[PDB]
Amino acid sequence: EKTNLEIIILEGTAVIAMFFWLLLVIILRTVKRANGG
Amino acid sequence: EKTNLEIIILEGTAVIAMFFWLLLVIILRTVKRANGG
Amino acid sequence: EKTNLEIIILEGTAVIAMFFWLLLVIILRTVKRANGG
Repeated sequence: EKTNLEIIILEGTAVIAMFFWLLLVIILRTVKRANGG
Repeated sequence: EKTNLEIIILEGTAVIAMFFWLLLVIILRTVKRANGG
Repeated sequence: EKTNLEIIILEGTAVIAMFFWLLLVIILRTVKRANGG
């Protein structure tokens, strides 16, 4: 019943921290893939 | 050793709740992008 | 304060186990989509 609390902070921080990563990942990839002509 | 249990419900609910979201997200986008001609 | 520890193993194993899956998923799709000419 208590663990649930962690499930909320984990479920959110999970999909959250992920998006944050996949975000800077797409940006870094979008940039590196823009140094060409 | 016990926390693991939560890791199973979290690991699953994590990738699960995620797909569920990205799912209704692609559907809502696929629909809104289908109201045109 | 302690739960955090699990948040580290969960947050990582979360985005980790995920990539691992989406990985073998893209590979299987990349392969099946390579048996053609």
